[PDB]
Amino acid sequence: DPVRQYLHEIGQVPLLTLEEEIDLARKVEEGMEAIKKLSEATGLDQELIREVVRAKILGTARIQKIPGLKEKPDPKTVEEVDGKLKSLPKELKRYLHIAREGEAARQHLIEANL
Amino acid sequence: RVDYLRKERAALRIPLSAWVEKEAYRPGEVLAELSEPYLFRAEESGVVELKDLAEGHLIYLRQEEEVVARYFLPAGMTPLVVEGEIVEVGQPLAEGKGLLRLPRHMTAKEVEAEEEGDSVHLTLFLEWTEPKDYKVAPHMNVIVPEGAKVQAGEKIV
Repeated sequence: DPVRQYLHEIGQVPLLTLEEEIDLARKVEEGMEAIKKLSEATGLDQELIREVVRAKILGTARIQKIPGLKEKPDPKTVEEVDGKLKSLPKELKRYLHIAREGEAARQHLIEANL
Repeated sequence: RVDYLRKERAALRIPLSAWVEKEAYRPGEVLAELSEPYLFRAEESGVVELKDLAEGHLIYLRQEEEVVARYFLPAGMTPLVVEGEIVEVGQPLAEGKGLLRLPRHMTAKEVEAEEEGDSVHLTLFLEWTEPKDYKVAPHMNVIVPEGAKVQAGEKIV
């Protein structure tokens, strides 16, 4: 039964304290601004680096192999970007991990208020 | 809990029959055995400042604005004067008795020697820890890591 199923799957995670909530939005927006600061570095699009983050977070080749028979080239327009942003100084590097964890927290927020 | 640092170059007047005589005194390290309850003798005039440090005391002697001198009172060397009160030269600043060891939170680096007869002056460069607590709120998030060495005017939280 899928009905009780969903309810129990969302009942597998605690909600959030006011603290957890505020902090969530905080780190999330810090990652969203981090990407924005990355666009000003290697000179890429706002959403490019953004999605490419999910390409290493939301999963391996499963995220770009089925958004329809066409989304955007995985080995071409992405892999080059996964290594283009890879050679940057310590100044720019942290703003990447802030994008990974920042965008990560988003999911936590959704799961929480689910 | 941020434990801050405080640096001061202060002098001391203690007889030579005391003077544990070391270039470096750790916290609680015994200093100046003495004989009798020696009266700290002010070598300058001015108004004092009593800044109480744990067991120890500190006397800033200044005329008007600028400081004329700074004195260090080891643990058990007791203040004879009230902060801000006007004093004179040779006046009975403080009194040590027997032991009068170094304070428990403070160190001593780069000692000095000025010795005249039964008495001796020691200029010690003293640095201690004057900690303080900060209550964090949900409207806040800590930045700096645990057990980190912080700068001046640093964003903590």
